[PDB]
Amino acid sequence: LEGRTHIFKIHARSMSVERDIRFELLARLCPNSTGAEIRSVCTEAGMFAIRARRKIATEKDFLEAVNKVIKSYAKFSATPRYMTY
Amino acid sequence: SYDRAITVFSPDGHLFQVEYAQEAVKKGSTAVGVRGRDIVVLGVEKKSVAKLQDERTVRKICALDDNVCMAFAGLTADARIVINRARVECQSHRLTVEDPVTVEYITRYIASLKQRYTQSNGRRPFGISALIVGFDFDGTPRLYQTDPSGTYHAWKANAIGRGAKSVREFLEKNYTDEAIETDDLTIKLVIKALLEVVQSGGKNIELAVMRRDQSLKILNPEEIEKYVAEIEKEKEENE
Amino acid sequence: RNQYDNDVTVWSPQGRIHQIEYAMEAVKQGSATVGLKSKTHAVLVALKRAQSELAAHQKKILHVDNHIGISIAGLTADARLLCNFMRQECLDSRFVFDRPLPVSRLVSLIGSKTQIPTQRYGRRPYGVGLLIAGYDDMGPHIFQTCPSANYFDCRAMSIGARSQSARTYLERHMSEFMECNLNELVKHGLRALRETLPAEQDLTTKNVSIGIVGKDLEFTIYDDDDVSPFLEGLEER
Amino acid sequence: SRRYDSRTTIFSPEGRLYQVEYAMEAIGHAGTCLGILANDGVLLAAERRNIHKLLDEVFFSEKIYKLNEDMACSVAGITSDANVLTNELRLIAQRYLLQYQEPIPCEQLVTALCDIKQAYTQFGGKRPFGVSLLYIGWDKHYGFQLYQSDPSGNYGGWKATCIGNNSAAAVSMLKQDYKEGEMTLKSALALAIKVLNKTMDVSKLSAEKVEIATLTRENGKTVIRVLKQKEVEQLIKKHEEEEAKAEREKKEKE
Amino acid sequence: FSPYVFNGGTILAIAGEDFAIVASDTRLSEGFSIHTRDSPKCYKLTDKTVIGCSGFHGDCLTLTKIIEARLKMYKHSNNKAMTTGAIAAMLSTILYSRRFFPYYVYNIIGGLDEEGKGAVYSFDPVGSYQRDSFKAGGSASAMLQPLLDNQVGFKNMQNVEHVPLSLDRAMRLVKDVFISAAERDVYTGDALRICIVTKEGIREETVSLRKD
Amino acid sequence: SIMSYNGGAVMAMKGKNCVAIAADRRFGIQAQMVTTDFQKIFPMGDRLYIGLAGLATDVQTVAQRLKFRLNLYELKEGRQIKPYTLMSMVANLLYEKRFGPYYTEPVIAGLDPKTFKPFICSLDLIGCPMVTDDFVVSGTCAEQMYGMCESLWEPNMDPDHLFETISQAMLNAVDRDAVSGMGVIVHIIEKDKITTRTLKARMD
Amino acid sequence: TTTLAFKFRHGVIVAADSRATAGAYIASQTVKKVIEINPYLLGTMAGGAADCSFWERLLARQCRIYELRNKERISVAAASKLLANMVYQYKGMGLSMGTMICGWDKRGPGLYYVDSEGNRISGATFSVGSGSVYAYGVMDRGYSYDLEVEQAYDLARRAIYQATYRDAYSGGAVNLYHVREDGWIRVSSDNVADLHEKY
Amino acid sequence: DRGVNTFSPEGRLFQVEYAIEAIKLGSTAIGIQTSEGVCLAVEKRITSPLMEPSSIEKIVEIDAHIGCAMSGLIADAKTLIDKARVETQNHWFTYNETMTVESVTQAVSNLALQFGEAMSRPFGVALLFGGVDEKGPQLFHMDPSGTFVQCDARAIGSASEGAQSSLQEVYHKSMTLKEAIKSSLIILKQVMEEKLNATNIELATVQPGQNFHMFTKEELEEVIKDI
Amino acid sequence: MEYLIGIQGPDYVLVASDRVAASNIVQMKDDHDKMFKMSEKILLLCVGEAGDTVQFAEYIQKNVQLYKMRNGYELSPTAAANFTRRNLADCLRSRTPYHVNLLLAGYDEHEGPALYYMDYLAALAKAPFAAHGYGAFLTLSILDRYYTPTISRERAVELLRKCLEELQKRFILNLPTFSVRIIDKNGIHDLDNISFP
Repeated sequence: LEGRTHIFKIHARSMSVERDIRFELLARLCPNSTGAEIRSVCTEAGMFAIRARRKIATEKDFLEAVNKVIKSYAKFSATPRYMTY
Repeated sequence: SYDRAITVFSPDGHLFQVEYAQEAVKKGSTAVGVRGRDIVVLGVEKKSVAKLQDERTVRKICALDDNVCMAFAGLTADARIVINRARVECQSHRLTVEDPVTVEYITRYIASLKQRYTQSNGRRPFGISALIVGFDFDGTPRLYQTDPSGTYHAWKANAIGRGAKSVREFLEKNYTDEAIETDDLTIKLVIKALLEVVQSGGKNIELAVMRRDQSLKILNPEEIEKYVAEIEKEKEENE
Repeated sequence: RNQYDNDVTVWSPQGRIHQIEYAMEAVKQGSATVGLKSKTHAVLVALKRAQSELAAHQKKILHVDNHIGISIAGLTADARLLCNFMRQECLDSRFVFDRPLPVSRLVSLIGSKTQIPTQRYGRRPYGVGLLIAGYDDMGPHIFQTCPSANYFDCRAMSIGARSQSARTYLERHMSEFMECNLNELVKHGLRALRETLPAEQDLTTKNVSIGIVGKDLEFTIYDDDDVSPFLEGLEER
Repeated sequence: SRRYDSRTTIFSPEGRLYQVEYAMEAIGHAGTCLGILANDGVLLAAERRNIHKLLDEVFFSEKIYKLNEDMACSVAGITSDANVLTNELRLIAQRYLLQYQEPIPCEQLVTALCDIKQAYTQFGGKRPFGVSLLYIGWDKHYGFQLYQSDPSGNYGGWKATCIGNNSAAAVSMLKQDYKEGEMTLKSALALAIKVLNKTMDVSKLSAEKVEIATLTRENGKTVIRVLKQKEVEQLIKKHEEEEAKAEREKKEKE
Repeated sequence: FSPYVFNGGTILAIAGEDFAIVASDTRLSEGFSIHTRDSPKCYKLTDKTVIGCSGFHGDCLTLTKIIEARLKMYKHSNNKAMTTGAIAAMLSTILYSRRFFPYYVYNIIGGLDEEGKGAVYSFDPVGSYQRDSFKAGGSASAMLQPLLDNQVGFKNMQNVEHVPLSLDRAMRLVKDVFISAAERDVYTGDALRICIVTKEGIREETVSLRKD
Repeated sequence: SIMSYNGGAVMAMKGKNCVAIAADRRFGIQAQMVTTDFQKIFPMGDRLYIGLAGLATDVQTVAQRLKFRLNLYELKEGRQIKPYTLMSMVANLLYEKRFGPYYTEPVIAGLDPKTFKPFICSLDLIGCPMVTDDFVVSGTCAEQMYGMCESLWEPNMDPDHLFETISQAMLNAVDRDAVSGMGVIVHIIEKDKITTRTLKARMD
Repeated sequence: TTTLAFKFRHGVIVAADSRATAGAYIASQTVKKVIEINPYLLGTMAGGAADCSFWERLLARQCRIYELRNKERISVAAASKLLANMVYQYKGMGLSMGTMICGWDKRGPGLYYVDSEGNRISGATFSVGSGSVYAYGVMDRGYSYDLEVEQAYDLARRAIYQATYRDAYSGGAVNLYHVREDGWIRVSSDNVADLHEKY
Repeated sequence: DRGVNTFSPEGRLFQVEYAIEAIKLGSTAIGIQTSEGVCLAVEKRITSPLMEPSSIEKIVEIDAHIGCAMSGLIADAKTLIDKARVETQNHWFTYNETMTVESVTQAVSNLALQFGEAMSRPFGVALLFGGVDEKGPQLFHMDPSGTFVQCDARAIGSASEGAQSSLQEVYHKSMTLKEAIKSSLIILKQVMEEKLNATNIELATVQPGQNFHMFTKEELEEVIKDI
Repeated sequence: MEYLIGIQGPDYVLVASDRVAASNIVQMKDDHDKMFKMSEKILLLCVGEAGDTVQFAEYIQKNVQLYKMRNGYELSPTAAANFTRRNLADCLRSRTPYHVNLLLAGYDEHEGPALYYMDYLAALAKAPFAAHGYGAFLTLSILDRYYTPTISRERAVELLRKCLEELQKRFILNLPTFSVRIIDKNGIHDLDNISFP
């Protein structure tokens, strides 16, 4: 959890996120995830904001990004195999 | 005596095979279910019924008892198995206790069966989701949704199948006491929810309804067409 | 390695069963316990661990009968199943023959039982090691049972994580054993546990369990404040 | 944990049952069979893959079996699995008759066999029955009925349908030129003949390459009769005459 | 072949505010043969519970051993001793387990309840029980219980104080009733063993009795 | 007696290429009568009938079991059951549960489907298949039926004569049986006809 | 043994004697013939005391399991059907049960009679035991649906008093319980000698 | 690896631990034990407004003196709850007394590794049995491994780590049940994915006295107003 | 013991049964209902050994209802009667035989009314009129004397009545209340009980 929160912070350092971040909530919401998953979550939050034509990415955008990158793409994940490997 | 662990945890704590069962569900025709004041409506997408196919033998809506009905979404064979087992259990309940089953009771039984199959040896999960709509002896509409993993919840409006997400968001919006005051209005809501995903209405739609403790009644295609026509009238009036 | 370590029925090319080795590793990862015997007594001393500091330390000393107790290290559920087996066997022996079950035979029964799920496909070794401290007509007894189903009759022994330091201490002080009072025996066990402990930590009432059996003394488990008298006399490293 | 298991009854990354669908496509490779409903009776035609010259004719049928007094079925897929399934169908029908003292309804028998099919697709490690059935029957509830059941354990009631080789083309043709509240047995036989022609274009529908079975009602009894070579030849000749007439009309118009 | 033989034996239980008396005649007959004059029928189940078993001696022995095994099992499972009420319920279930081949044994559990006062439970061979103030089982039940009703229960007496029975008075009554039982009944004699359960512990006293 | 519980009387005989099977019609339990139209001659084919007699419950149970087995047989073998094969099947069915039997005594009467040769046989409750050329009787009043059949039947005889003989024999036998009768159903099986008749009887 | 029960528009009143007799000898005068299945159900004892107690205890267990499993109380008819099924399972093996199951449910006061041979039957005035006939007589001549609470108390008490007076195997106390919507309450347990003196 | 009963080279059943991974995916339940009783507050993850919140049953009544808060997979939870209820009722029937919380927890846990090739996989549910017995209020935590331990305050679920850190920061042995509920709701609100609205949480209490009681909407609203 | 009677007509299958349940020398129920509604147009009257009647009747009832729910059909009277006979015959020579005597009345759209008799030994008998019990001995004589196939509804009701007064006059058991029903095209209709206070 701490590592995922730190990775979220690292990847959202330079973003245009809004006031309240709750990256700890994001980290607990996306467990057993990789830094690649986390960077994709941050990127998808940014793209949701861009698609909405906003200049600020919000917690709702980040939750949508988590739903897209962690849940919807859960079937393409490599961790379930490469953790055994 | 196969005795093989079919469903097991993945390294990240997921039951991938019940997840695959849920995918089998999501690739099934949409089934919408709503409950109103004194009526529970249950529509389903006919999903390309051929001119040569007897529509009686396609039964995505089945009555488990006089006060409980079940809309299906998934693999039809598992549909039949679960429906038959639920009917047997409902008759057994009528035996043991001299009361008709409760929708909650039957939903709990279906969920228990699904869990047994998800963690029994040599048995793959029931790749189906079910919408149990009915009335209890006290005369209260009830709607439950059961997933392949044995999780069952009580809802005000579901849509399970291909257009599950879109229909669920549509129902989340424009679903209110004013919209469910009357039986006709509830049927309108269900038909609009179905139309939101089924490209052509009327043909690709099958409605069943249950009034308060009277019976299950399947709306005929002419009635469905009439409802769709007046829905179109209301839409064009708005626009 | 990878193809010879999935089943207990697969022999490695080196004549080894990696699943048995892995169960033994589970026992090693289990917490530390030291059993040790004297002329007329047998003492198990277990260093309980707290999963969370709000959580009570997991108990490790279990009754098996009026003359037998076990200190468990490894999978707690398997430990409990073996404990049930020993309890049932002791009750059966006391039912058929109005006598306590000899420990030398109880351990043999455990060995046979734990070996049975080691030849068969799809079954696993009991991931738990036991220090069985008992007393019978032939004096006290300390036994060490392991998931391989091989059991040793030990003058003194230590199992669990960092148990090798306790093993060294017991090797040093076997001579002192067998000729010391019960208090000195318990002190030796506590010293072995302290040796296993890291230099930062030390024994305390919340941390230590002490099972004691011997002549004219049914197996008694001391934990919490009941352990304080044995720690009072204990000195500092 | 077996290395040889092959995991027959598992799901796939997508909820798609590989063994069941491999059985489906085995059905597709198998010989063609089709059935047509009609107000006066039901019929069932079937291509024959036993057209070898040294092959004797000892039974009354090879693709078509009788389940009880007023019900027959036709099998596509694997012959041995089909034989066991037909034996089980007969057992189910006769058990229902012993229990209720009346013939088993067609939908009930189809549901029972499909329950067995689903049991094989969900339980155990045994491969599914790579057999698709076309049932034609009569009962006092809905009269003449036609059902089609697949290896997955799914059955549907049809007015006209086809399984096996080129079944998609056959069903498309039937959809194009099948009339719902019409088409008595005469026109149903003609339609089956033309469908079999355009489904087995490779061969010009020799009377020995197909088998037709007709179920009808007479004086309260149900009669299931396999059309003789004479009648099949008459039907083929009539279709050839009609096709030649249609071609002549089209050419004359052009 | 009859699987039951009535070995004789009289047991008695007297409850109290702080004590429970369980007496039994050491005699153990075989119809007309005395066999052992020792081997009483009182068994010390726990520090606060004694059980008297009369009737067929093989069933008595097996049932007592089953009780002890179940008590040890409960102690191991629940890390706690077994109360008198729990023992009574468990033994009722045990007796009813063999409903269709009953333990031909009358049981009387005398002990201390969780509150610390006397408690007596009387069983039948099939497993029907009820808490009682006193009860006699075995061959001389009819010859003992009415006198307990007269004295301990203060029944059929008018203008009589209902003073609670003391330990000494109860022991005197048990001894007197058992002298009378040995005097009249033939299955009672040899000696009398009395187990007194009290907060301090359990005391055993043996008293001589008619040998014939 | 177990057979006397419900009575019953069924027999059969043969002539020129034609057989007859006759049975009583009554279901009464003990003395009391219940119905006078109880069926106990079941058709196991086009020209093959079985006349189970005895306890009514066993009569219907054996008829239904036999029809189940015979339908399985005829569907698995595109063919009509031969009378001898039916006799073997019924013997196997009865003997399959010696230790607790069906308390019925079948009598099979039919014509060979190919050569149309008359056939008659009877089995006991245990499955003793006896095939004769003159008679078969079963149920109560087997003794009166034997007497009448022996003292009234002429060999090598024609359909009408056979119907008259079997009718007279059954009528007199049931009339002297009492515990059976109250209507006699007679089936005459020929090469090309089945003639069923419901002759008179003392309804008492 | 004598016990009775009846519904009287305010609840189900159930009364019973207290005497377990072993042949011509009475084991105790203080038997609890009306055993409390749970706060909403009273089961009466007649015939085999051990069978009644054990099986109605098992029914109490099953009813508590049912109440936990479904967040709802078990109907009196449901409990009676459960008991009937359990006893009928061991039909003809020796059980000598006789029971009235009384309670309150959504269908008003509920009273059912069951026994070893699955005689699950509803009713309004039932009596079981050796003195059942005398209890029937007195209770029938003194019973009405529109009966006051105290009148029903007196009726049950005196009917069982007459049952003890006539039947020899049906003496002891007059244990009386009232089953109302709130549950049940033991109204009184007075001896028979004092009742005789009162009368 | 292949098989449900294979040990890892480090000493690891692979299936108990994949079950632990599954637990880390569930809602956050927090149980506290105090001298005045045991509190159980569990997040109730409502995914849509159309889901009847009252139908999410994560706090259940094992008996009148024991409740259970489940996290992980609710259907496996339900199976274990049914087993626990049956065991408690069996113990009452046999002994005419109440299961101790320790006894019922161990009876349930002895069913946790009974799988092989019966159950085919471990139960992916973590349970908090909060009850009151002879020795006062006791809270026991059980995990798919079958190892049960009684904790002064435990937090299972997705937010287990942060919830238990906060439980350390706040909890003290000499606290009242009211303040235990207060702190549990504060922690649950802090780790909540959405706003705490009194319809998306279940709260229950077992006291040395009144039976296991599930707080109604009114009491939940009062406490939530207080926070 | 108890009594059942059934009179079939051209289009109705009227039935009646006693309303007395007794143990020993005393009757403890005066309104006992011995009618089991198998379906909308099938009624079952069960008598015999205590408990066995209820168990078997309820099992048959729920199996018939399960058939209805599974198929959408409704078992015909003949099919239901044959199912009941098969079940009773299978249970006959088993460890748990049902000692139940049955009257399965019913109405079929095609076949019409149907009355069946069957004793504890599974033996069907389709009859125009039937009766079970020691009172059957007295009542069947009147039924056979006064019954005609073309008997009307009112005439059949009156025949059943006078039959019940004869049962009161002769039969010793106290049978004052009889429950009466008719299964016809419009389902099952409950008539006023034929009481003799």
